[PDB]
Amino acid sequence: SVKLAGNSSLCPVSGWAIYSKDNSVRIGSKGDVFVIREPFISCSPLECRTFFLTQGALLNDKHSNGTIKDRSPYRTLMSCPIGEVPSPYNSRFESVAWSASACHDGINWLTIGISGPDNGAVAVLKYNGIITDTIKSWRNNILRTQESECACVNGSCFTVMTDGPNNGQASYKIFRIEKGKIVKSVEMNAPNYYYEECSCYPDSSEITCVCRDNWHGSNRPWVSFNQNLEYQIGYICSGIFGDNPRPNDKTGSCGPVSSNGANGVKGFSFKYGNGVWIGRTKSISSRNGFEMIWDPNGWTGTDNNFSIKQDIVGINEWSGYSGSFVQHPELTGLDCIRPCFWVELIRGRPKENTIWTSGSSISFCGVNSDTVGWSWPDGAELPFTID
Amino acid sequence: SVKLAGNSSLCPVSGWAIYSKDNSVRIGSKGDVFVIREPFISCSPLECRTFFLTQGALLNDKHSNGTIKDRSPYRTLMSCPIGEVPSPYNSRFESVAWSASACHDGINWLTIGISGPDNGAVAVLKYNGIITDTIKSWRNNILRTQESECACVNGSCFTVMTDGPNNGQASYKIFRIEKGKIVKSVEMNAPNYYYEECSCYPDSSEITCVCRDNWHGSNRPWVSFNQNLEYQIGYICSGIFGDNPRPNDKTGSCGPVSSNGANGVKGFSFKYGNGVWIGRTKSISSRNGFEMIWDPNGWTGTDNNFSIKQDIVGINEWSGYSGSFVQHPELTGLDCIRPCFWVELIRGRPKENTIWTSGSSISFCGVNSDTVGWSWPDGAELPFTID
Amino acid sequence: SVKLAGNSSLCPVSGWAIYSKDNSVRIGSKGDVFVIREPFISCSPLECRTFFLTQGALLNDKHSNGTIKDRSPYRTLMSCPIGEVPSPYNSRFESVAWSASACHDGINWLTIGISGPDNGAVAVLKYNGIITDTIKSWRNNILRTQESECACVNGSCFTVMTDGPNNGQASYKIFRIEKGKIVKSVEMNAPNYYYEECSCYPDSSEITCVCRDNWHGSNRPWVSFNQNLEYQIGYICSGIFGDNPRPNDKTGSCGPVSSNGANGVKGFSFKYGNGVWIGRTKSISSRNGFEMIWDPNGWTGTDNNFSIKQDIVGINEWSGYSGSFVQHPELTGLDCIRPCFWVELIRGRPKENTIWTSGSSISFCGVNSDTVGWSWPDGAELPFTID
Amino acid sequence: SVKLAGNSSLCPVSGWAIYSKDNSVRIGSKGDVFVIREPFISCSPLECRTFFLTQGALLNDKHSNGTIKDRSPYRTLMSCPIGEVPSPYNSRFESVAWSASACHDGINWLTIGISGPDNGAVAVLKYNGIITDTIKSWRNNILRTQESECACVNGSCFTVMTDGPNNGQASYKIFRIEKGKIVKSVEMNAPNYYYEECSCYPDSSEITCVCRDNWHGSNRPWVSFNQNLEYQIGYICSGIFGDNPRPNDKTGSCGPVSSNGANGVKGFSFKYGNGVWIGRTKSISSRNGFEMIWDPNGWTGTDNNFSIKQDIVGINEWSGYSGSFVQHPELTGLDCIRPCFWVELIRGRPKENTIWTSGSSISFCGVNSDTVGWSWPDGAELPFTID
Ligand SMILES: *[C@@H]1O[C@H](CO[C@@H]2O[C@@H](C)[C@@H](O)[C@@H](O)[C@@H]2O)[C@@H](O[C@@H]2O[C@H](CO)[C@@H](O[C@@H]3O[C@H](CO)[C@@H](O)[C@H](O)[C@@H]3O)[C@H](O)[C@H]2NC(C)=O)[C@H](O)[C@H]1NC(C)=O
Ligand SMILES: *[C@@H]1O[C@H](CO)[C@@H](O[C@@H]2O[C@H](CO)[C@@H](O)[C@H](O)[C@H]2NC(C)=O)[C@H](O)[C@H]1NC(C)=O
Ligand SMILES: CCC(CC)O[C@@H]1C=C(C(=O)O)C[C@H](N)[C@H]1NC(C)=O
Ligand SMILES: CCC(CC)O[C@@H]1C=C(C(=O)O)C[C@H](N)[C@H]1NC(C)=O
Ligand SMILES: CCC(CC)O[C@@H]1C=C(C(=O)O)C[C@H](N)[C@H]1NC(C)=O
Ligand SMILES: CCC(CC)O[C@@H]1C=C(C(=O)O)C[C@H](N)[C@H]1NC(C)=O
Ligand SMILES: *[C@@H]1O[C@H](CO)[C@@H](O)[C@H](O)[C@H]1NC(C)=O
Ligand SMILES: *[C@@H]1O[C@H](CO)[C@@H](O)[C@H](O)[C@H]1NC(C)=O
Ligand SMILES: *[C@@H]1O[C@H](CO)[C@@H](O)[C@H](O)[C@H]1NC(C)=O
Ligand SMILES: *[C@@H]1O[C@H](CO)[C@@H](O)[C@H](O)[C@H]1NC(C)=O
Ligand SMILES: *[C@@H]1O[C@H](CO)[C@@H](O)[C@H](O)[C@H]1NC(C)=O
Ligand SMILES: *[C@@H]1O[C@H](CO)[C@@H](O)[C@H](O)[C@H]1NC(C)=O
Ligand SMILES: *[C@@H]1O[C@H](CO)[C@@H](O)[C@H](O)[C@H]1NC(C)=O
Ligand SMILES: *[C@@H]1O[C@H](CO)[C@@H](O)[C@H](O)[C@H]1NC(C)=O
Ligand SMILES: [Ca+2]
Ligand SMILES: [Ca+2]
Ligand SMILES: [Ca+2]
Ligand SMILES: [Ca+2]
Ligand SMILES: [Ca+2]
Ligand SMILES: [Ca+2]
Ligand SMILES: [Ca+2]
Ligand SMILES: [Ca+2]
Repeated sequence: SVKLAGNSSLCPVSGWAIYSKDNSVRIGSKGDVFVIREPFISCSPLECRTFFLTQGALLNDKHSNGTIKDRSPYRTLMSCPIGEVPSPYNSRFESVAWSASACHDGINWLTIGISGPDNGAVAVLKYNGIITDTIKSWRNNILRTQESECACVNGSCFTVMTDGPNNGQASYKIFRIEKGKIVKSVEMNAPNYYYEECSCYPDSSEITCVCRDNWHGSNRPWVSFNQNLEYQIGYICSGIFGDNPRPNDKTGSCGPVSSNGANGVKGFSFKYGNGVWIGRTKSISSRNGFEMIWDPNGWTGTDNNFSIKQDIVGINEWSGYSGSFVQHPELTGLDCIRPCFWVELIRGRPKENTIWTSGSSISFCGVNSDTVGWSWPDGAELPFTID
Repeated sequence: SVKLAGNSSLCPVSGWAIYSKDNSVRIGSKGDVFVIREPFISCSPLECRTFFLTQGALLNDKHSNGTIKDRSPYRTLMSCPIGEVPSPYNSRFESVAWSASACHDGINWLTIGISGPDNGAVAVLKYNGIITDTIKSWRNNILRTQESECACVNGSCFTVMTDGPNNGQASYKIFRIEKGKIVKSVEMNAPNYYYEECSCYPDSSEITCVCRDNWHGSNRPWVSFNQNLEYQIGYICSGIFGDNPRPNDKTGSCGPVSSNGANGVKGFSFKYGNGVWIGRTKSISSRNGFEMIWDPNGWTGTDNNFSIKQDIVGINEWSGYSGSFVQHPELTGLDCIRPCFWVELIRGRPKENTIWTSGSSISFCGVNSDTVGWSWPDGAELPFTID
Repeated sequence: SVKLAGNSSLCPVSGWAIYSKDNSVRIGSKGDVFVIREPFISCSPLECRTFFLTQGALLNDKHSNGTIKDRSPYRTLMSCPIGEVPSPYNSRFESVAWSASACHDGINWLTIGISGPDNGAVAVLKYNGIITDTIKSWRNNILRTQESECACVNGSCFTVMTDGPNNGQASYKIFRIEKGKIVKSVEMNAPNYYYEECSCYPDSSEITCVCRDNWHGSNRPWVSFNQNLEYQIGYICSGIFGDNPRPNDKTGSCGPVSSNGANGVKGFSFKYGNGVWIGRTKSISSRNGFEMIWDPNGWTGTDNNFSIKQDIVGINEWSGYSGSFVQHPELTGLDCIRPCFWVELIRGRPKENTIWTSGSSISFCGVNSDTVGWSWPDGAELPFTID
Repeated sequence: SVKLAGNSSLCPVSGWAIYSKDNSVRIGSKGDVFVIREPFISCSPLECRTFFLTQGALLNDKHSNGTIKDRSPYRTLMSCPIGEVPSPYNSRFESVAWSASACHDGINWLTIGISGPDNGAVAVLKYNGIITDTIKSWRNNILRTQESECACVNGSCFTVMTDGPNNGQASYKIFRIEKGKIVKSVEMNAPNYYYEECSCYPDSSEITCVCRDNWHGSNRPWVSFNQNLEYQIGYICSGIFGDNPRPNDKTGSCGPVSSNGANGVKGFSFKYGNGVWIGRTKSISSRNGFEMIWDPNGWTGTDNNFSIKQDIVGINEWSGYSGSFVQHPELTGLDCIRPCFWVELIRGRPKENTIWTSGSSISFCGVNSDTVGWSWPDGAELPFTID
């Protein structure tokens, strides 16, 4: 057992190969599958796992009612092997949680589970399933974290948490965690910026996060930092806007794009010098479709020109949250950190006539060999028996 | 593989961080979940498991009828990983049992399962799943034990069993067990005391148990002993009465408090010199709510003053049994024995209009970092389809 | 990994401690549990397992219809951990089989599964799941074997199979198997005797089997042999008759007792010099009740006097097959081979108004510490939804 | 952990002993069993697994509707232990796929999953569950592969893929794969031949495949090749025609037999010098029955004389696909590669009046000990509740 190094670069990729699809909603029409949202994938040096927030209820049972609601004492962070449906019979218990993160440092799993009331929530940190630290809300307004993997470099793992308003300026903290103990945190000086639900990855010993501006930005904010939590900030400049909702593509900005800026969706992007791989919905107004776009000057340039598009989910199909995950050299035998991504395919409320809301998932890994666009959608036929 | 030392002291703690929640009754509305009661948690040097007594039946199935009944030949002691629902598809069989204890000595699991008739019950002891001893009823009146983990120090494990009436003086025995063999037993000289369902923990090579007085005490009796089973006895002095039912808080006693003293509920407390952490129900009269209370002179002092109260379950929510469990240094890497506790959230009879009685659970570990009070209730909507 | 020695004596025992109960039928009212019959228990140097013949169907589903039928192409030998319900989600596949045996030599599992037509069935032998030998019917009349564990001594495993009429003289062969290969077999000279469904155990390097005389004996036949398959034969002499059906207890015989001799039930007994532990039904005419009797001169003496009786299942409750299993010193750390037993608790046809027949199980291990008689019955309320 | 040598010859065999049967459709009537088709078996040096293509849906649930359809975005390659039903609670996820292959090289599993559109499908190759390559459609017309195990020799694994029309000349490529990376590929010069759904096995360091001619052959084509992918081609000469449909047996041909030659079924055969073991349907016109036939000159001779026939599934029972699988010496301890085979038992559309199509399986291993013919059919009673 050895710490992941996290010191190689991101592998450059030409397209995305499908890695997993779980068909959870399809299978939960009959089988015992958790009602879930906020899924994400994270890997150890030996296997990849799907992490997700349960509702403490199964699909197609009465306790699925009301599950549009984000935060309750019943929600738990749990994990199963990638591509398997999340069921009480295959799922490992991680933490009591209505907001979460997790990541493996090479030696053990770190899990971060936020529960408690909206005015003073507490994140419980676990290393190898043992409680190792806690951190309490510091603005008393829904302490919340990534809903995707935290990032590890040389035995330290890093995450971002936000506390405060979700329709205005909030507070954003970056954390360095070692064996599940917070060893350093910094509060970001970021006036007129808004960060939430960061998708963070390691690249050459430093962390880059792409996040959700729920306040006033239809492009995505980014923060990058070193092991000492010295950070830089910015927004993705590309006029290929990454949030949902958003405007039609036009000239972008290196600040927040106010047009259609309020509200948002968790997502991700990968930086490659001045270029960017952008994952986004296909709809500008709802969580429908998904596509990957390579924009070779999109990190720093404001034009709406891009070089490559790869379809993932079709425009008339439900999508949802998306996030980054990596596969480190210790897992693959490669010489670079491999970028991958997952998409949550949300079914039910508020868009469909059900009592419940739940998602399934798809994921892909970046390759340089041949790939193809298609649509891999959820596939479930709603409503269900219980509706 | 090495014996747990058990020679460090209990970690002083300032608050309780939430560790697990299984949502078993919400899930068993559709999934295949055992009807259970009397769960408890116990840990090895590698993992924590939930142990429970099934009723040989699944929730929402006709065999769950009459599960108010305590003792039958169908009841079995099983276990699963902490925070998962108890299902036949994830559950390890331990013993045939309608009363039980279990604990791991660092090398293997000890399990204690009592079955057979009320007038001649037999505890079957197993080590690593092999039967290694038996002990038979010596008062022919419901031989019964902790319904929580036994306690181990340096290769020896310890438990308490009771035999006799449950509305008067009974007989209380203390056992030393090594590799599943009873190596010593003593009968307590405790006239006017009553002890059952003891919650016992190791602390500086010695055992402390905090039990239930079902005869005439609304404070909790305690017994502590060394490896030779030389023991001392008393009741918790605090005016913050620990049993349910009980009177409102007032001046306490260092012997049994007869007011509201008949009947009771399994519980626990942790001793820290002259102070005490008390877990108890929030209602004085029924199994509702739960809270933890730090009384810095409550072990030996009789006033009803205390310094910390942390909410766990809201007063209008169903409560039940509670018990201690520890995490040893061999598991955590800490220099002290970490105290944790679980709470059984009972649903169904006699308080609700169902044909069945079954419980879910929640657990908490002691920490010194920030924590928050809240309510983490069972969450199921009764009645169920079978009712 | 080392061969079981099989050279110590059977442990002398004063009574029987309950080891397992699975509540299969109760649990299969809702959950996914196999329809099964002919269960049995067998242990490796590390765990004990329940082996059973499925009907290729689950309880409370329509394909359970007609499962009174013994032999079909759908029946499979499968195994799960002891005390767990046999479910498609916890059961390991062993062999296609409508008659079976299994046993662990200390290194790997041997399994023996008979399938094919009644006029030319074939036993498929597997060692660690790999086909290692076959043997075909030699009388073309339902080749059949123990329906309980084979017995191992110093790397060789032994079993008995029968072929021919079930209401008359048939043929009986004994086999020595090494790494799943038959290395020697002999056909017994046993005129006027009948052997099937043998319960065989090792004791001081030799094998003793107690079997079912379906032709004309209400006491049990026995055959014992050394590693060379040199054998001795006889019937249990005790007037405490062991089969079902049988007469009421009277003077026994060392030959087959013809009174109520026809038909039978698989059973077991353990020899201790001139004495015998007899397991049997409590009813003389149907498979109801179960009891363990120590008769100190019952192996060779014909009187109906015994010294000890221990109730297991009460007279008005369904029972069924029973068999021996052992726990070798390599598993327990004892200096003797420990005797144990299981009882199948048959539910459904032909005695009850259902479409199906299935069993659950209980088992016990022999001890010298205190024990108690009771009744641990199946517990299921028939008929079921499907009926 | 060591690479499978693959340098020994195939074990000559005299008959087929039954190895597994899952009863999946019978079990799926109540249990949580995937709708599947195109199952196959493949073994490592430690265990044998069944691989299968799910339809992303369970039996007896509405999502099973329309599962006659071959290719969708929901279909996934998963695996479970041989003889267990494929359930989401015992199934390992492998790949997103509507056509697949898998094999173990002695160190890790290679999996090949083709998904995406008919005009541009991509095979995703994984080694130990990590994506290691991709190959994309080169004729834009349903890239498709074996639906059975690939074959490995000394650390290289080999498969066959087809792209083009399924009613005319297509293009056929052979691949060498090492640690999941394509290291060589060749396109076959095979005018007037057609190959798909190849059953390929190793034998004396070389690969033999027997395939399906869907264009104009009612005998089966074959291709054999060495590690450098230098190949030879031919059709099986026997007048015992192996495809389905086919004409009645008569004088065969060493090229494609046009009579009844369009259409087909996946199958297999084993070469032993100039002789062949042929598995085929018993019906000449639909997928009914199964039998094995040893024709000692059938590889190269055109007569319809043969010497052994062993019944496997009766002529009035549904059969389907069949394929080879091997057990290497590293798994068995033998001095030769053991031949085995599986048969897919298809139920539902198009032959039965259901909304769904799904398969169970049986499997057999070659032996030289005694064996028997019989029928081991699927056994389910259609229609189901969902129909
Ligand atoms: C899905 O859930 C909604 C919301 O219900 C609320 O949350 C649930 C999980 C439960 O804890 C409910 O107890 C809780 O009400 C269900 O709508 C609700 O239905 C109930 C009874 O069917 C309504 O009860 C009424 O309440 C009013 C007071 O406002 C009384 O005057 C009435 O006499 C009656 O008691 C309840 O009002 C209603 N809640 C809302 C917000 O409309 C809904 O039925 C459920 N759907 C299914 C399929 O279960
Ligand atoms: C199987 O699928 C068919 C085709 O989609 C279903 O039939 C359709 O049902 C929808 C829902 O009401 C109707 O709007 C269409 O008129 C139907 N089309 C046809 C051709 O019938 C059918 O209900 C499905 N069966 C199940 C069990 O889901
Ligand atoms: C707390 C504010 C935040 C942004 C609006 O709400 C999130 C939005 C969500 C959404 O936009 O789908 C779902 C998240 N589960 C929720 N997070 C929490 C912690 O409740
Ligand atoms: C036997 C007396 C005892 C105290 C009154 O009953 C206990 C009370 C219980 C209770 O108060 O909820 C549940 C326990 N399962 C039961 N124990 C047994 C062995 O049945
Ligand atoms: C084959 C004769 C034998 C004795 C009558 O039948 C057995 C009796 C049985 C019984 O008495 O319950 C059930 C067994 N499963 C059956 N064995 C076989 C192989 O079918
Ligand atoms: C694509 C042509 C091919 C031959 C007609 O179809 C196959 C026939 C099938 C069949 O004859 O049963 C089922 C296979 N799953 C299908 N393969 C794919 C990739 O769809
Ligand atoms: C990265 O870290 C590894 C492990 O410490 C080290 O061997 C190597 O020299 C470092 N950097 C690169 C880019 O290879
Ligand atoms: C990684 O951390 C270890 C332990 O703190 C330290 O010795 C080492 O210098 C670190 N490596 C780098 C490249 O910072
Ligand atoms: C605890 O016991 C261990 C036994 O290995 C011993 O080494 C040590 O002296 C003791 N520790 C404390 C904290 O007293
Ligand atoms: C249900 O339980 C009651 C006792 O509460 C019992 O006496 C009654 O007979 C039971 N009903 C069934 C159907 O088992
Ligand atoms: C613990 O037990 C061992 C073996 O019985 C003994 O040698 C040792 O002295 C004990 N340690 C203490 C601290 O009592
Ligand atoms: C059971 O099988 C019998 C015999 O085939 C049949 O006649 C009967 O209707 C079936 N019953 C049920 C409930 O399926
Ligand atoms: C055990 O078996 C081996 C043969 O494998 C033999 O050499 C050895 O002597 C045997 N022991 C006895 C006591 O028979
Ligand atoms: C097997 O492959 C290894 C590594 O390529 C090589 O050393 C060896 O010569 C090969 N064996 C044969 C028989 O070709
Ligand atoms: Ca926004
Ligand atoms: Ca651009
Ligand atoms: Ca009391
Ligand atoms: Ca006080
Ligand atoms: Ca008889
Ligand atoms: Ca006698
Ligand atoms: Ca053809
Ligand atoms: Ca021929």
